[PDB]
Amino acid sequence: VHLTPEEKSAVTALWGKVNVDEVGGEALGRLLVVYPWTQRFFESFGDLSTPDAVMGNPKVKAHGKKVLGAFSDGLAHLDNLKGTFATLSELHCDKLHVDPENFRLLGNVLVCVLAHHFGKEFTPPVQAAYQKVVAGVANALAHKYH
Amino acid sequence: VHLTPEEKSAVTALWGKVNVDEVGGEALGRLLVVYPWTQRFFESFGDLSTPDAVMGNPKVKAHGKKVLGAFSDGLAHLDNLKGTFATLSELHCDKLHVDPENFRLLGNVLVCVLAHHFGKEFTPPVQAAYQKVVAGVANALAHKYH
Amino acid sequence: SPADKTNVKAAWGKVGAHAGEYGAEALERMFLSFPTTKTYFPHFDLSHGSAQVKGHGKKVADALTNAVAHVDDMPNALSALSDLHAHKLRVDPVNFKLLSHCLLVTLAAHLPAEFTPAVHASLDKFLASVSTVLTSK
Amino acid sequence: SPADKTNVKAAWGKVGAHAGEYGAEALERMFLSFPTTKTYFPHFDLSHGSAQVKGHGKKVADALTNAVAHVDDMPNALSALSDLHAHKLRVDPVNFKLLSHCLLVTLAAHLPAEFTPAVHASLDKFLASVSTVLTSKY
Ligand code: HEM
Ligand code: HEM
Ligand code: HEM
Ligand code: HEM
Repeated sequence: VHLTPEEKSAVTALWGKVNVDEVGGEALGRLLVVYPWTQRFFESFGDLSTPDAVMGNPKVKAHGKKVLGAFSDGLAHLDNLKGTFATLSELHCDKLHVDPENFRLLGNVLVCVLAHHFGKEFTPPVQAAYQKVVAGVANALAHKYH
Repeated sequence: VHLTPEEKSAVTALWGKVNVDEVGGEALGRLLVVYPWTQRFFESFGDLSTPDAVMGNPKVKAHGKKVLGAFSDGLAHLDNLKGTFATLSELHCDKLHVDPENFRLLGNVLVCVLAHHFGKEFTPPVQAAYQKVVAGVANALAHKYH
Repeated sequence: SPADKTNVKAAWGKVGAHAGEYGAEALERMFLSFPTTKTYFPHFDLSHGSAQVKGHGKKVADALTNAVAHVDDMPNALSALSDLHAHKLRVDPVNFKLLSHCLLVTLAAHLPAEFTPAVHASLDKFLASVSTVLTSK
Repeated sequence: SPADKTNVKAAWGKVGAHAGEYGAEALERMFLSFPTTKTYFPHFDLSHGSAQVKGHGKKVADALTNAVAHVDDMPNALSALSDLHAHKLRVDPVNFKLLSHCLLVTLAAHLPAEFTPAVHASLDKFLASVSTVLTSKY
C-alpha cells in the first residue's frame, strides 16, 4: 500500500493515541452487531444475543485486542503486508473459510470507530489514508483465496 | 493463479474451440444488458436502447474482440497476470474510472457465455478452473487502483 | 417488471422434471467453484454422485418453482426459508450471489435456446430478489 | 424494524441545522477516499471549502430528511431521484455503498453520543434501503 510521506505521518500520529486495549473490542463488537452473520465464527464466545451483551462480552474484548495488534503490525510494515499477514491468511482462508468480503467490512467498521473516538481530528484526508491501510490489510488477509 | 496440470489443459483445450471475435462481443453485449449502468462507459457506441440493438451493434462486437484478446494473453501467462494486465489496470483506473466490481461481473458473464456455447462440455470441474482464471484476471485489472 | 415475470415463468417452466438434476448440478458447481460454501454442509456426502446432494438439489429447485408461482408475494411465501437461512443458519449474503451464478450457468448449459440476453437479465433479477428475501432478516 | 425507524428518526433528528455541513463533509470524505467518484461531478470545485460541494451536500442531506419522514413509503417519495440517479446519471451501485459508509463516518465524528452500536446498525440498514430505491431501475 502506497502512502505519501504526509499520509504516513498522519496515520502514525493518530494511531499513537489509540487505546490498544479498547478499540479492537469496539470494532469487533460492532462487526458482530451490524453484520450478525459474522457471529457464526464466534459461537464459543458465549452471550451475543443483544448489542449490550456483545459489547460487554470479555472474549470479544480479548479477541478484539489481538485483531488490533495485527493491524498495528500492519502499520509498522506497510511495504510488506502480504508477508506480515501470511499465517493469518492461512488461518482465516484454509482453516476458518471466512468469506473475504467480511475482511472489507471489519476494516470499515474500524474506520467508523476511529471516527467515533477522534471526532473532528479524524479529518477527511486522515480517513482517506486509513481507507488505503484497511483495504491493504483486507487484501493481504485474502491472499490465500487468490 | 494456481491451476493443477489437469485444470490447465482442460482450460486450454476448451479455449481452442472459442471463436475469437464472436464470444467477446457476446460477453460484452450481455454485460451491457444484464448490468445497464455499464452503458455509461460506452455512450459513443451509439444505439444501446434494447437487447437486440446492443447485440447487433458493430462497436460492441469490435470492442468485444479486444477484450477477449486480452483474456487470451492472460491464459498464456497465468503465472504473471498482474504484469500482463499492468498497463490495462492503469487505463481502466486512471483514464476510464471503472469501478473494479465491474471486472468481476464481466468475468462471470463470460463464464455464462462459455456455458451457453458448450453445454454439457462446460462441466463443473471445467467451470471451477475458469472461475479461478476470471477471478485472477479481475484481481490483476484492479491491481493499479492500489 | 411485467416482462421479467413473463421471461422467468417461460424459462423456468421449461425446467419441468429436470428440477432436481439442475439444482444438484448447480450445487455441485458451487461446491467445486467456491469451496468455502462447503462449510454450511458439514454433515453431507459432497462427492460427485451423492444421493444427499441430489435430494437437496430437488428441494432448492422446488423452492424456486414456488418462488416463481408467488413472484408478487415472495416475502410471505419464502417466510420459513428466510427464518432458516438468515435466523438459524446465518448464511453470509455473498453465498447467494454464488449460488445464483451457478444456477444461471446450469440453465445456460441445459436450455441454450431459452437463455437469451433478455431472459438472462430477468433470471438474474429474479435470483437476486429471492436472495434478498432469504437473507432479509 | 420498528426499533430501526425509532433509532433513525432520533439520530437523524439531531442533525438539525448541521444537515448541509454533514452532507458536504460526507461528499468530501467520499471524493478523497474513493477518487473514482469525482468523475460524476465534471465541473465542480471539489476543494475543501467549496461552495458548490456545500450546496450539493445540503440537497443530499435534505433528501435524507425527506426519506426519514417517509420511511414506510420511500419508493414513492424518492421516485424522481431514482429517475435521476439510475436512468439519467447511470450511477454505479457500488458508489451508494461508498457514500453510505462516508455518511456513517461523518455521523460518528459529529454525534458520538448518538452513534451507539444499535443506532449504527439501524442507520446502515436505512441507507442501504435508500440506496436500493435510488438504483431500483436495474
Ligand atoms: C480484517 C482484519 C482481521 C485481522 C487483522 C484479524 C486478525 C486475527 C488474529 C490476530 C487472530 C488471532 C491470531 C492467533 O492468536 O492465533 C484472528 C483469529 C480469528 N479471526 Fe480474525 N482478523 C481479521 C478479520 C476477521 C474477520 C472479518 C473474521 C470474521 C468472522 C475473523 C474471525 C476470526 C476468528 C473466528 C478467529 C479465531 C480466534 C480463536 O479461535 O480464538 N477475523 N484474527
Ligand atoms: C475484465 C476484463 C476486461 C478486459 C480484459 C478489458 C480489456 C480492455 C481492453 C483491451 C481495452 C482496449 C485497450 C486499448 O486498445 O488501449 C479496453 C478498453 C475499455 N474498457 Fe475494458 N476490459 C475489461 C473490463 C471492462 C469493464 C468491466 C468496463 C466497463 C464497465 C470496461 C470499459 C472499457 C472502456 C470504456 C474502454 C474504452 C472503450 C472506448 O474506446 O470507448 N472494461 N478494455
Ligand atoms: C435461491 C437460493 C436458495 C434456495 C431456493 C434454497 C432453498 C432451501 C431449501 C428448500 C432448504 C431446505 C427446506 C427445509 O428443510 O425446510 C434449504 C436448506 C439449506 N440451505 Fe438453502 N436455498 C438457497 C440458497 C442457499 C445458499 C446460497 C446456501 C449457502 C450456503 C444455502 C444453504 C442451505 C443449508 C445449509 C440448508 C440446510 C439443509 C440441511 O441441513 O439439510 N442455501 N435451502
Ligand atoms: C444517499 C445517497 C444519495 C442521495 C440522497 C443523493 C441525492 C441527490 C440529490 C438531492 C441530487 C440533486 C437533485 C436535484 O436537485 O437535481 C442529486 C444529484 C446528483 N447525485 Fe446524488 N444522491 C446520492 C448518491 C449519489 C452517489 C453515490 C453519486 C455518485 C458517486 C451521486 C451523484 C449525483 C450527481 C452527479 C448528481 C447531479 C448533480 C449536478 O450536476 O447538479 N449521488 N443526488
